[PDB]
Amino acid sequence: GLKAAQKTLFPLRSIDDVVRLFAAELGREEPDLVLLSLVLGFVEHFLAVNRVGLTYFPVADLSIIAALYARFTAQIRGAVDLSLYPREGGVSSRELVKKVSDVIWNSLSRSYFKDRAHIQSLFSFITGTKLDSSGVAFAVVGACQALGLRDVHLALSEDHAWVVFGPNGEQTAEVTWHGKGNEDRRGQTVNAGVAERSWLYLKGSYMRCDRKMEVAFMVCAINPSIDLHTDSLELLQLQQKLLWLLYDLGHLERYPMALGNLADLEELEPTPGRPDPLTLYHKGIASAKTYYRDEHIYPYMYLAGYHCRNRNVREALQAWADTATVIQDYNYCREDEEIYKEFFEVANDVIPNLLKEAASLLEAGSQGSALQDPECFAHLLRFYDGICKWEEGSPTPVLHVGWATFLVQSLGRFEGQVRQKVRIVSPVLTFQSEKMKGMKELLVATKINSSAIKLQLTAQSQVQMK
Ligand SMILES: CC1(C)CN=C(N2CCN(c3ncnc4sc(CCF)cc34)CC2)S1
Repeated sequence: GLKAAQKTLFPLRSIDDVVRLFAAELGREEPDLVLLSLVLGFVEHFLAVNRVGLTYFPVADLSIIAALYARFTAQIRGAVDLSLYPREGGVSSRELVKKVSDVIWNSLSRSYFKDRAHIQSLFSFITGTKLDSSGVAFAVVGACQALGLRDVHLALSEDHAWVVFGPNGEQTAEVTWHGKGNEDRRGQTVNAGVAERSWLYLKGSYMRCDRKMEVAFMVCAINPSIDLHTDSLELLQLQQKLLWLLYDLGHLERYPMALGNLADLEELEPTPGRPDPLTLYHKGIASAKTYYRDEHIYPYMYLAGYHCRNRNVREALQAWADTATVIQDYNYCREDEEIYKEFFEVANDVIPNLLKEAASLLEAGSQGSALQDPECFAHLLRFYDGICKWEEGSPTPVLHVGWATFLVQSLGRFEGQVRQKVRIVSPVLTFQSEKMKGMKELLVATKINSSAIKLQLTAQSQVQMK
């Protein structure tokens, strides 16, 4: 059921042809998510999954795409009886949305590896009957659009996806799974998640996509990996060009993570005449501040990673202290495990490796070393403060003695003469967490009291009896 106008660009013989397609779709009233996702999954399949016979670009003929498109729309139209779900006010009902979600779910293979690569697209759904977690939510939205339900939109946190719909787009519905081992709440609102101030629901500062942002999501979803070691240059270029297209049209304005993904791509392979990755990371951050009350964690993690890879130790630490400043006003809930892992890996692997190198470079005579900069020591402390504050009032603990060992080691990298220059007030720094407040005097002694530090960090009551 494609319109004659959407067919004129075919066949697609090149990356630039795919970009022309997207631009034409984006100039329309409602870009066609089904068409666009089919095309990306097709080309991703023949550039990443099976390159046999590849000479330049896998040609997307209209006969092939139209047949995929027809399989999808026939599956959805046939299995969803809209007449049974009357639409008041030109908005969808919860039962209708649940029904679409059930159709997608019931079409999927009984068993498969749910986080393999290349199972995100409608191509994967049709040819493979497999979708990853967010792919299911995207497919529900695509299905809703092809049934004419213009109110159904994709909602995205930093680690999960669902739908919004209904009067004013105010209703929420779960339509996919989260994580591994969690029992579904498909059909339900996200309101308990928002109420408990978990990271997973961003205190309600999650993204509510319009169609343009749904197009942005599928482009971010492009997966250019051929194996653990190798990426498709063709697909990295396609993703990059598509992201610039979206950028120029205003459509990454409210999409921090997309700005981050574009910055990562620019770092690897910069486009002449475009903003620096650093500028891009900073726009990502300014977008979170403007649209999502600065409640997103990844904007500052994207920045910190870049600074870490380029060994701007001071800037990396600042950025991570910034990520802790955001997290401190959340409660660590069951299901926030991915963010816990990111923080754990930063504190207990990434920072220690950076500081160990810095200590060698210092022994080798560096000037302006992070280890001689009290502002760097304050950032480190700010990072730990936000983590301790995050833990306060949470239903599950964050810190344990495994964290404390690395804390002691990280503090020890800074001489007392540097650590003593940080002014902790009730570089100047204020602690929000009771743990770090109680630590203040230990942090500036010449010799680090390691056991004391550990006690204060884990709030473990006692030392060894014997
Ligand atoms: C700083 C980082 C550790 C590096 N990559 C990160 N991400 C890779 C890109 N990601 C994303 N990028 C665009 N859109 C979305 S929507 C979503 C939740 C599941 F739907 C994730 C995600 C996940 C975040 S965060």
